[PDB]
Amino acid sequence: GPRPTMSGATRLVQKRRHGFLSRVKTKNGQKTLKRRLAKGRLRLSA
Amino acid sequence: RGMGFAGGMKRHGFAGQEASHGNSLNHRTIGSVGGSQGSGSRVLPGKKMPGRMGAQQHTVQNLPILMVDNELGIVVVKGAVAGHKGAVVKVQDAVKKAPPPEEFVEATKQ
Amino acid sequence: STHPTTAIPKPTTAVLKTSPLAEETAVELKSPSRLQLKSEPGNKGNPKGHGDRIWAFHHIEQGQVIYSTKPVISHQHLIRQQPFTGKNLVPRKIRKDYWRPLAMIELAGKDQGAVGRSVYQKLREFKKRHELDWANEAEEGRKLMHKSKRERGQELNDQKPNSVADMAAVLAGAGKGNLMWQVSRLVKRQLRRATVYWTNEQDKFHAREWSDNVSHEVGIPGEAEKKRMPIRMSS
Amino acid sequence: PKKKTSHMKKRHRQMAGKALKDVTHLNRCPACGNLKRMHHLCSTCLGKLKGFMDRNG
Amino acid sequence: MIQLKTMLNCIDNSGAALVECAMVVGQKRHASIGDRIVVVVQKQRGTKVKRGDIRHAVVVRTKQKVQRRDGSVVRFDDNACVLINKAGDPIGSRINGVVGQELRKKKWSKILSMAPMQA
Amino acid sequence: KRHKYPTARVTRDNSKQRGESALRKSGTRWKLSVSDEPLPEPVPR
Amino acid sequence: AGAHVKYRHLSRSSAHRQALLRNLVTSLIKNETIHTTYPKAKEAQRLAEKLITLSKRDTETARRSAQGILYTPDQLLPKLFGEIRERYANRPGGYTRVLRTEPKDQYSQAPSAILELVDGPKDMRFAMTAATVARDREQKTESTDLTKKNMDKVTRFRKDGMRAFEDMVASLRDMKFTAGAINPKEWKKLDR
RNA sequence: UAACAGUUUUAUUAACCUCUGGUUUACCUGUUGUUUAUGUGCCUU
RNA sequence: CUUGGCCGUUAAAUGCGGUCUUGCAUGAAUGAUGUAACGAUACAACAGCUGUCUCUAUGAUUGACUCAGUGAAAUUGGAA
RNA sequence: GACAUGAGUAACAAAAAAGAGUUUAAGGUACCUAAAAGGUAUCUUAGAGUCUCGCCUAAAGCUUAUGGCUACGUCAAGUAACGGCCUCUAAGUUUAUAAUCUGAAGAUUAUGACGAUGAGAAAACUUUGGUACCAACAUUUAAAAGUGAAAAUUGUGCAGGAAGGAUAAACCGUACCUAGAAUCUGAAACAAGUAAGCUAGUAGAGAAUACGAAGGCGUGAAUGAGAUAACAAUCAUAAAGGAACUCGGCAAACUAACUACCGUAACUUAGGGAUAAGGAGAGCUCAUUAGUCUCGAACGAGUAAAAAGGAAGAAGCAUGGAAUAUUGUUGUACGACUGUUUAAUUAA
RNA sequence: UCUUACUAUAGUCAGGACUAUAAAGGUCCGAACGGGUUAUCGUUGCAAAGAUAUCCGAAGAACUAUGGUAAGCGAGUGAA
Ligand SMILES: [K+]
Ligand SMILES: [K+]
Ligand SMILES: [K+]
Ligand SMILES: [K+]
Ligand SMILES: [K+]
Ligand SMILES: [K+]
Ligand SMILES: [K+]
Ligand SMILES: [K+]
Ligand SMILES: [Mg+2]
Ligand SMILES: [Mg+2]
Ligand SMILES: [Mg+2]
Ligand SMILES: [Mg+2]
Ligand SMILES: [Mg+2]
Ligand SMILES: [Mg+2]
Ligand SMILES: [Mg+2]
Ligand SMILES: [Mg+2]
Ligand SMILES: [Mg+2]
Ligand SMILES: [Mg+2]
Ligand SMILES: [Mg+2]
Ligand SMILES: [Mg+2]
Ligand SMILES: [Mg+2]
Ligand SMILES: [Mg+2]
Ligand SMILES: [Mg+2]
Ligand SMILES: [Mg+2]
Ligand SMILES: [Mg+2]
Ligand SMILES: [Mg+2]
Ligand SMILES: [Mg+2]
Ligand SMILES: [Mg+2]
Ligand SMILES: [Mg+2]
Ligand SMILES: [Mg+2]
Ligand SMILES: [Mg+2]
Ligand SMILES: [Mg+2]
Ligand SMILES: [Mg+2]
Ligand SMILES: [Mg+2]
Ligand SMILES: [Mg+2]
Ligand SMILES: [Mg+2]
Ligand SMILES: [Mg+2]
Ligand SMILES: [Mg+2]
Ligand SMILES: [Mg+2]
Ligand SMILES: [Mg+2]
Ligand SMILES: [Mg+2]
Ligand SMILES: [Mg+2]
Ligand SMILES: [Mg+2]
Ligand SMILES: [Mg+2]
Ligand SMILES: [Mg+2]
Ligand SMILES: [Mg+2]
Ligand SMILES: [Zn+2]
Repeated sequence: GPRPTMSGATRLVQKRRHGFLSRVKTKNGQKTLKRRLAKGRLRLSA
Repeated sequence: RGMGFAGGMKRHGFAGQEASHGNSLNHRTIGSVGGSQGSGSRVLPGKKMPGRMGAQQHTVQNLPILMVDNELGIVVVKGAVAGHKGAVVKVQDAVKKAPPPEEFVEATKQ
Repeated sequence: STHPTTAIPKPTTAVLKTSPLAEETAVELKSPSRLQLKSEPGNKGNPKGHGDRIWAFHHIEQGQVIYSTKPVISHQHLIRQQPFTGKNLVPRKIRKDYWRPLAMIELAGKDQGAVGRSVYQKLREFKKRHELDWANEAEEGRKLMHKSKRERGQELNDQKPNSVADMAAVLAGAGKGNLMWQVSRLVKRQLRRATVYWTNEQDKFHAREWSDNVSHEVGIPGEAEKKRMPIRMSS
Repeated sequence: PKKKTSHMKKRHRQMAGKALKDVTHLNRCPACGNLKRMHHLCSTCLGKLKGFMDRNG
Repeated sequence: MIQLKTMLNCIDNSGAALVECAMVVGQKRHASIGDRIVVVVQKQRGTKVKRGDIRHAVVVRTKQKVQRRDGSVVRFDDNACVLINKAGDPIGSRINGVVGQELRKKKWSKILSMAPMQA
Repeated sequence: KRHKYPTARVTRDNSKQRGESALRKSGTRWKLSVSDEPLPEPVPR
Repeated sequence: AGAHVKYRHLSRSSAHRQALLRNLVTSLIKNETIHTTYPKAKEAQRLAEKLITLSKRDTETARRSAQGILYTPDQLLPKLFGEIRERYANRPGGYTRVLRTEPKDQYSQAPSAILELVDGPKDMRFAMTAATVARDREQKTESTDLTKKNMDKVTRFRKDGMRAFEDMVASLRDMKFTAGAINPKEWKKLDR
């Protein structure tokens, strides 16, 4: 069953894993942004 | 004496079940209420189940008369009698015993 | 066990009527104390200069007052002078950008520090009796008893107006056995000269009447160096 | 439940002998004459008298 | 009220000091003063009965209260008995201690013949 | 003080502010020197 | 299966049920009247009459037992052994009165009542009977047999007696308390 | 004649609290720790 | 095969402990074997202890029950 | 997708708990009064508060974090009484540079940059390597005494315990919530879970146990009032017997902590076993006093001083008086041991 | 951001007892804390792993916090 995995979760780690700079500065991250941008997303990261 | 809604132990003398050897929520319950399909697929009439107990007539037979007082108006009988204090009771000669002597029956009528 | 007093008329030892409930004035309820009948009570067992001046700081936003013998305040003052008036109403520390000097009391006697430590006592005892035993404001004035526990605790924090009236009372002889008196016992008694330095001229008007032995000056020493100009009514 | 309950058998359980009983134990207040409950005090007179004994007395 | 696994004090010179009840003879309700019981010797005293022997006994006094016809109730501090044979006669020759007075009505005259004090 | 050693008989109330509240107007615990006088009433802001 | 209850338990614990009655009798002597539920009024009625009985005794054991029923003895003891003791000096029992009323709380619709002290300043039956006689005299009607019975009940043991009753009636007429009252001769012709 | 003394067991069903016991959560008594209120409370001239 | 024979433990031992062992199908670092110490491991016995039981009874609280307010779920081809 | 059935049923039971007055605003009724108004009483919705009672309390309290679908008038040059930004670097990171390796993507080493969970001048005015180091543990030290931190001093064991830099006041944070009573995570107003400091006092070796000063609380009708059947849960007591229950003493009960108390077997790797087993004592009152302390004047007096103290005494059924610490012993199998394991059916 | 292991910087473990040490012990009793032994309850639960009691460790192979690293052709981590 599901677990409470977001307990004690900090917003500093949200920006280091799923932030914007963690994608534009990487090879695989540019695909995510280019994929989410072609779909029309407003929230490209975090 | 009225006993209200009685269970299986106080009404029919059921033995009950275990107290601690794994028993689960069934300590004063009645258990099974009959047999499976081969016995009618139904609870048979006359099955002993919980219900209201007491407040019924009860006859106590063969109770000797120990004392008789006309002034106090009492008739002391041996043993116990059904009901509470202040309740009316019916007292009559025993049916399983020979009637009183013929002289007594006449003397009282006289 | 605590004993609260009722808002009933009573006699005052001061020369003026501190409150409308004051029936009499300048009433002697006890013989002159040891130092009361002394022309020059000196700083016997205290540092040099201690007691010559008394400072008063207040919260410019909420009105919480703190009395101090030194020109500054510390964390001890806030803990030992601020009672619990409710949640989120007693600050965890002193914020420099909120606490400013309210007034400063200076005595004529440059070496009679004992007269200052007595004024500082009656001031702290009157404050304690304002945060507790405030029967004079329950049904009149601010009507603290007709308010909520949240709004009530905020009016108990505003001790600035009460403090100014305590100075006019304490400096006018209020308090049993305060050394602001001077009994000759040749028996004639009088009050001692004092001066009050105000950062805001308007603050000295919280007291309905001031004694005759007090002189009012604008600006507290050391305030100008902080680029804090005093407030003057006449301008 | 093995089968859905019909409209007939549910209307029986819902309204057979479970009709709201009418309050027939009512009389008039001796002071004001308003309809009150038997053996109970008048609410209109109770409040007024309870408030009249608070001003003067 | 002597029942299964009840420890009694044998008060005769038969050789037993502590016996364990194993069966109530002639009834289902627990044994009272003057009832037969099959016991098992658990201790001896210093043709005597040895530890582990099975004999019949008679309850002479119990710790449970015993109502009497005249309303007088008796109560002893311990449960005691005296061994007997299947025929019904005592094995020992001398009883040491007070015995219950209910033995007279339950046909135990022989046990009372050597009973020093009856209560 | 007669006996000064740290084990001397303790007869004081170590709970100084016992039963003292400002919101419930409990009053002062002990009778102070300014407790027999009326509280000075200031002029409101 | 066991014995019948000796009294009402009021869905409370032993300690909670005792303090409830001590509070209802403490507020009864302080206010002379309390408006509560009928079951609570009937349970405190037996403790309120057993407290006034202790006030009419002379031993100290009665003064200590009364100190254990009230929750502010220092404040309420002088009144119990004072005014109240003198009020019920000649009344042999029956010092309380429970009158049923409409639900105090319309949410639960729980039956309520008024537990009061007879011959007291806040006697409700003494005022309700005074309003009846005030309406009768103001409408030229004759008091019923029940009104005459209630008039003597509320004036037999009272100190002033009828004098205090006539003053209540006179104060209710000068106030026009019976203004808008329906005459008893028009109740049979009313459907609302 | 009087007086005195003696005149089954077990099992089961039900009723009943006189007796022997069990229970007692608003009864009485004793008692420990701590708290609250009231009253009272040391020596000396 | 089997509750193997014998001895002790139990009034009664398919159990446990010791011993005899011709071991369907023990065995030596897939380690063999005997102690101290340790174990919320598993089995067996003793003393004490108790409502576990003989045999249940009474009492307390919260539910259950009734009134007022709010208001579900699995389920259901149709049902006299 | 709408609407039925179950059903106006279950549920609104963390074993804290409520009772009686007062009162504001808006509105709905009845009466007084017919000039509208206003007054008296009452009900509804959204509040506030007084007295009494109870619960939490090394919390269900206060001050602040992580965090936030709670709300936006939250105010600082720095220290006392503040963090960030900024400077330095750790583990590591790098679409930076150079070299090298590599089907492309990339990878590698060096350097640079970046990166806190760490280190950063002064202030109640201020701007070399034991000549050591600031890991663990122990000890000593702001001089009236005692306690707890800071830092330092000295020593001990082996498991041998960072790096780098130094040395006239901008910008951002500041509200509220801390989970038993309206805010975090658990799908939610969930009996769960989450960091730091403080956390009255009495009494104790103690943060154990009991009481509980202040404070908060006794939920948004997400409930309230009654009655006190069966049965269920959670508990209390019990005649005689004391495992006869049962797969099995499951559960429950007995036992229990304390003393500078007495005593303690087989066996043993010589350490143990052992707090073995088994006994003794305890509260109140008091004779007595070597020193310490106090009062008066060596001596005398005093426990309205700490202690010591005895074969002293009193009362009761009972003085480990209430609460807290869950029996003892014996024979085997397996595994030496302390530990670890299927998060949420197997802890061996 | 759960979890396993590693890693960097930090933090916590009332009181008492035995032992050769004032400090040298995967020592002992027992809170915090960390585990989850047995039992009951709950099972459309307060809870898609909870409540109560009982039990185990509690100076160590301990526990905890903020970061970092290693996982999905080969298998990351694993007192398995
Ligand atoms: K059928
Ligand atoms: K009886
Ligand atoms: K282990
Ligand atoms: K700054
Ligand atoms: K490549
Ligand atoms: K057990
Ligand atoms: K003794
Ligand atoms: K684990
Ligand atoms: Mg999972
Ligand atoms: Mg986490
Ligand atoms: Mg009946
Ligand atoms: Mg049974
Ligand atoms: Mg059960
Ligand atoms: Mg058929
Ligand atoms: Mg704040
Ligand atoms: Mg209820
Ligand atoms: Mg209690
Ligand atoms: Mg009787
Ligand atoms: Mg009582
Ligand atoms: Mg091999
Ligand atoms: Mg309903
Ligand atoms: Mg149904
Ligand atoms: Mg139902
Ligand atoms: Mg229900
Ligand atoms: Mg209105
Ligand atoms: Mg850098
Ligand atoms: Mg940092
Ligand atoms: Mg919660
Ligand atoms: Mg909680
Ligand atoms: Mg939530
Ligand atoms: Mg605790
Ligand atoms: Mg709170
Ligand atoms: Mg409530
Ligand atoms: Mg028993
Ligand atoms: Mg017994
Ligand atoms: Mg058996
Ligand atoms: Mg059997
Ligand atoms: Mg005695
Ligand atoms: Mg092992
Ligand atoms: Mg598992
Ligand atoms: Mg398990
Ligand atoms: Mg993590
Ligand atoms: Mg250890
Ligand atoms: Mg169930
Ligand atoms: Mg251990
Ligand atoms: Mg331990
Ligand atoms: Zn009326």
